[PDB]
Amino acid sequence: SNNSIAIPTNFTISVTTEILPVSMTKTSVDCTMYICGDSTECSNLLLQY
Amino acid sequence: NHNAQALNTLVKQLSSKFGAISSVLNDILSRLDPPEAEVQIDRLITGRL
Repeated sequence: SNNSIAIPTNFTISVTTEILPVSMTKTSVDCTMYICGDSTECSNLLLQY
Repeated sequence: NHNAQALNTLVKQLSSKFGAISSVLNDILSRLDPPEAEVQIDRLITGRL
C-alpha cells in the first residue's frame, strides 16, 4: 500500500550449519609398479613410450 | 615454469619411438616400403596425437 509498513516486534536467534570440503585424499602412484609389476620386459617396453 | 615444463615434454615425446622402428619419419620413409612404413607411421601418429 502507499502508506503501510510492517515492523517486527520480536526476534529469533537461529543457528545454521554449512558444510564445506577443504581437502581430498593425497595419492601417489608408482607408474612402473602399477603398469608392469615385477616384470623386467614390461619395464623395458615402457621405457620406449 | 609450468608452461615451460609442458612444452619441454611435448618436445621430448618427439624423440619417443612408441614402438616404431625409429622416432624420425624421414628415416622410416627412406628405409622401408610404403606398406610397412604405414604401420610405423601409424604408431608414431597415435603416440603423438
